[PDB]
Amino acid sequence: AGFCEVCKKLVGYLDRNLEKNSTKQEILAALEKGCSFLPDPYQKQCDQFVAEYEPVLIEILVEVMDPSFVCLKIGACP
Amino acid sequence: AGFCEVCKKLVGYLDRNLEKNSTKQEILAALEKGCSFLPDPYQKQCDQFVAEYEPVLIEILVEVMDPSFVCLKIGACP
Repeated sequence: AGFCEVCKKLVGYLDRNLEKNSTKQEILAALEKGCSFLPDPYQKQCDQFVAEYEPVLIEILVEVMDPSFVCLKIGACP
Repeated sequence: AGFCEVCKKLVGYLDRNLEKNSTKQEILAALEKGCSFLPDPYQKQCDQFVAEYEPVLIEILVEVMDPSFVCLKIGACP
């Protein structure tokens, strides 16, 4: 549950601002900008989470963007 | 280097606001209040760091409070 809430949060914003057919290159850009959009308290945690999981984030978010489920599959929410 | 900067930061504030002879019980209180004193971006990362390392934090900070060194010994700064 360590990175779970920030995961749900970061993937939440992606889902909410990205169309379900984006290319790898648009999910990358979004991910690398996504943390500055979360409330202040989460920023530094988020872009640490992003640095650790963004290969798998990209690999999965081309398929599905449900935040609740994406964080589960990647292991962030146990 | 994942929790390294926030470590140095959290231990930095302890060092700066706590006397070198505090009891376990005063370092606990301080630690469990210490994250809300770091800039906004670090809060959520900090109290995740604190939840993960506070047994060893307490165990060491009764000896030494040099932030640079404390984070090294506990493994946060590799």
